[PDB]
Amino acid sequence: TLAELLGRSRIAQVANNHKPLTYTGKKFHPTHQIIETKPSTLYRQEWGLKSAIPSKIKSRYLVYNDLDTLERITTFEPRGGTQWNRLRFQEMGVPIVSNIGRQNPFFKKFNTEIIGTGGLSYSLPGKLKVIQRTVVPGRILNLAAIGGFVADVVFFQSPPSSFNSMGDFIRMKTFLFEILEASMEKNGSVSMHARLLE
Amino acid sequence: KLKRNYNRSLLNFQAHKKKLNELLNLYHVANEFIVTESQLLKKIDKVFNDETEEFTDA
Amino acid sequence: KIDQSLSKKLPKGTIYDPFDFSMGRIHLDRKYQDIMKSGANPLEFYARPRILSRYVTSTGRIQHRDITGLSAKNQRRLSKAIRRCQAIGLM
Amino acid sequence: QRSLIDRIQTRLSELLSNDLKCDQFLKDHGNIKKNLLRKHVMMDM
Amino acid sequence: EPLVLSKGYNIEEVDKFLAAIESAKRERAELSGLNTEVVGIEDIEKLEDRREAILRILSMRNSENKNAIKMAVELARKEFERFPGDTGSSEVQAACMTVRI
Amino acid sequence: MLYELIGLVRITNSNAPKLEAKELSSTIGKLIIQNRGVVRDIVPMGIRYLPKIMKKDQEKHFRAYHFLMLFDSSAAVQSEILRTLKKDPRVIRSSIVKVDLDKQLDRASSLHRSLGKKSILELVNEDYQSI
Amino acid sequence: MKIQTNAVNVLQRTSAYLKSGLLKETPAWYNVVASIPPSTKFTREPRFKNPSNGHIIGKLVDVTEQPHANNKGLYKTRPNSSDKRVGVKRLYRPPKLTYVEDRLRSLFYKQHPWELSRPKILVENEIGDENYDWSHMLQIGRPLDGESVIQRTMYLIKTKQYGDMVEAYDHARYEFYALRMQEETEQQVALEEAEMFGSLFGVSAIEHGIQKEQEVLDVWEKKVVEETELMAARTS
Amino acid sequence: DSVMRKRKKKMKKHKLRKRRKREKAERRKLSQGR
RNA sequence: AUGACCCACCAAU
RNA sequence: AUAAUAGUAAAGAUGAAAUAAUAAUAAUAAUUAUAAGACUAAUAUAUGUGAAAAUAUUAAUUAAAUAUUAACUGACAUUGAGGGAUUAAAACUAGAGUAGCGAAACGGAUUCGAUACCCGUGUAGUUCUAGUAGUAAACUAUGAAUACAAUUAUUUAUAAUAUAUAUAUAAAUAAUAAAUGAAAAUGAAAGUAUUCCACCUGAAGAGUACGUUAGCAAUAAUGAAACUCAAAACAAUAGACG
Repeated sequence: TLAELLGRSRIAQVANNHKPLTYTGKKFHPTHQIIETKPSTLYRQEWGLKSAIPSKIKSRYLVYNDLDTLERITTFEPRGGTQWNRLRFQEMGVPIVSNIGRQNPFFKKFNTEIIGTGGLSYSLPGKLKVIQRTVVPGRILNLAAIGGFVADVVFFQSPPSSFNSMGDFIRMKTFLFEILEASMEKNGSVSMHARLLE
Repeated sequence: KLKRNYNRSLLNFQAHKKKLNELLNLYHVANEFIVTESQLLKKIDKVFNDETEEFTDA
Repeated sequence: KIDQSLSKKLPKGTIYDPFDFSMGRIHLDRKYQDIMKSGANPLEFYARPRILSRYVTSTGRIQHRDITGLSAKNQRRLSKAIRRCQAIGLM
Repeated sequence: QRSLIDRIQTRLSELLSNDLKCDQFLKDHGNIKKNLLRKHVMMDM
Repeated sequence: EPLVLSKGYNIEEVDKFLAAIESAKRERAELSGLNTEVVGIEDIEKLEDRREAILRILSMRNSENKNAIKMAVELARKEFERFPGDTGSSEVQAACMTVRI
Repeated sequence: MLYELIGLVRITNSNAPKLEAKELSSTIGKLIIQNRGVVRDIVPMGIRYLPKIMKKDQEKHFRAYHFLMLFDSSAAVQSEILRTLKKDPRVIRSSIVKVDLDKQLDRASSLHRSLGKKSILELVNEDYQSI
Repeated sequence: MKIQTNAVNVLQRTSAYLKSGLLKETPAWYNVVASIPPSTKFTREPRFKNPSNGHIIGKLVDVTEQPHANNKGLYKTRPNSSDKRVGVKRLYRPPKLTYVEDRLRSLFYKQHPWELSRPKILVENEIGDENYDWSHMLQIGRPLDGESVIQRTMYLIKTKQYGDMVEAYDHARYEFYALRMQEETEQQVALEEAEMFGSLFGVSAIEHGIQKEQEVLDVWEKKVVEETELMAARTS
Repeated sequence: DSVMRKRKKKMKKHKLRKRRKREKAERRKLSQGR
């Protein structure tokens, strides 16, 4: 049926969300679903949205909130790229305690609160990749953004010269960190610890 | 006609019972005091004599 | 050492991006930068001159619904409470 | 009073399903004959 | 008249409803494992006033003319009605407009 | 009906700050009572320097002892209370505002109503706990 | 614009010219638009039932069709305001295509925001050849997504393998987790194994994460070279 | 036309001046015992 | 073509 | 305005200047302090509320005004000649008041002249109280009522939902479709229709004269004719002009 067809439509497979496309608010979990397009459609300038995406866009990944709007345009930001952060979590290979997983590994009528890893992890907590993890390089904020995830830098002794070496480019400089671990506060926020090798 | 009468009856009924409930919800218990010369002395003399409530907060 | 207006300091909690680490981003943010607002009869605070002291240009002046942005009813009752508080000794 | 509506309505209404059981009923007492249902049904109570 | 009140509060119902409390208070204690002491009179003095205030706080002499009218329209409707309830009869409507007039 | 009097009384006793305030609180009260009407809740608001120097009887009171009395009386008694107040040299800046109880049989003092509360019977079980 | 006439009336128009002399040879197309006459009615035809929620559009609850005093303990007998407010525009008004599955979609994506972050094939391929046995939360062609979980809960509520919608979805929610859990291990295995079997990698997720980031730093560093300094002269 | 309406203004003002002159004749010997 | 005439300027938000 | 105070020579106003009871009587400015009046910032959109006048400093009393159900009434209405009621600003008659404002007045400017614009005093009045009067571009230049007609966005009222959501209703406001229209444009009316009342029939003369009623009065309503023209009016367009 017309509806049956729409009830399975990829357009509807994507849920609605009017969360701002700027969200200046501190961000922990993603706001919208990125729409992936095969390079073919990109040259064909086809993205499956109500209106074709402008050739100015050269990405294959975009995020949309309004198929189309009064302004006679589709409200989309071609900067949908979470595909990188989450993958880097896999590049980082570290599991989350996830409080206590009674019965079900994530445990929990509706699991709105304590949703779980939040699709940030679907691997057995313990594994041997741990072999001291894989000292993943991170960008020290002062805290160190490792694979798009800030982790508080820890060290045997405070090395001021290391910070002085990068001067004000501490974030610009990237140092390998043996991630101690990460955790998902019920607000879906990951808190982790770094190992400044200095 | 019968259902109409019931509709009018239950309405009047609901209002009066609430009236009664609220009347024995406070008039039954409202300080059980202010209304007499003696009591006023008690409350007023049990106000600034020990506690005082102002904003300013915490 | 460096000036503030040139260095985002995303908290660790968030998700930093390659662009996110840019000046463009800083400018971007700037561009896109309340129990009364919650829904409590703002007039009931006809006295408590403390609560009303808030939505006030600090010059005995209430604010146009461009700042306060409280509900028409909430703002008008808040304004009435302020005016009533002027009558009620305190403020 | 509300009780009346119960049984009163309940059987005339119940008669919805009984164009056969009413047969038992129609007799005891004795279209607008459907209206004849409420007729004597009402009297019972 | 003296002792009149608002929202259907006839003084009697008050006397009888207020009274309910008397029965309840004492009977609440008859059972359980707590004995009877000061409740011999439950401050006749205190209960006497409690009701009293209720009366001042529900006395038309201390309410609003609107409320006295709310009582009146009724009185009239009930003196001019065609049957218990009718409130649309021309005389009922007339009588009602009369009180206000 | 239920009225309220957020009046600001003056003070002169370097010592007792709530001298006059309490003495007036008695006055008003004595009269709210001898006249068919129920006093309800009194909520001493203590002292708060007045935002401006409120000159009363050429005394330029820079501060006053705010206080509140929730009362109930006929218009007249309520009106009359106004007269008493302004005309009481002690009080400095009075005020009686109404508290219609058409919906809630018992209304609390404005303050608690902004504290989240709403009724004395409520505000009483609010403390009832104990026994 | 306004329902025009000189648009779907060309044959009528040409015919006249063709019968008089303004034209000598008929416009070739003449026959085609005769064989296939143009739909001329432009009526705002009415609707009677919602194509989706199966609701009906066109009924009134005559009071007799009711007898239970409303929850508001009250036997209503006289028709109510809205119940007499001629609602004809409603029939023409297109109804909303409400779907409980859409709520489940949002619910799952809210509980699993990373699923939204996960690339989805919104581009629909020949939807015709898509008959999918959904007793399993996996299908050939269709990839893994929260949408699969939704189409899955349907069996558990249609076939009724489980009970209500909430319980049904969860049964598949754990079904999904497993597929995702196994995939996570599979993902690492490729590398670990390939990593321990003659494999060289030009750039990894950490590498794009650093190169692009360091690239950005090029701009910021140069930028503050003007901003901070310009202020010294702007204030000295 | 506003200009046409303004002309009324000039005419009413002119008549007002005449009225002032007529006012002298009014309340005089003509409107009393005659 | 009709067709001898045209007359006013004062200084700021 | 008025003393108190200390302070010194200008003040103040304007395009620029003059003056006045400005200031060597010590001013203005300052800071205190008395008194007298009018008014009511923000909020504040006149959103709204009122029949229209009108109307946002606070409270008190009184009164009207909401939606939705429910009970009733049982066409009881649509609105209306005449009548009645209310009716801005000015004006008026009494009584109090009178700070500021400001007709009149008088003075100083400017100007060719300036009984103006500008500036200084500043009286009737603007305030209240009781009146009187009954007119305004009293204009949305749009009489009231009912049934109906295509969309969108915002207010927003309000029910509902499994409040915080996305929905159903109304209400208003803003863009329009159609339709109407001399066009400008009107847009749920200036559309489609029905009902009732008011009013118009070229321009001048004229809302004049006269008569009559009403008013303390100014005036208000009512409201002709002769004489004289082929004129007179409105929306759209070019163009010249500022």
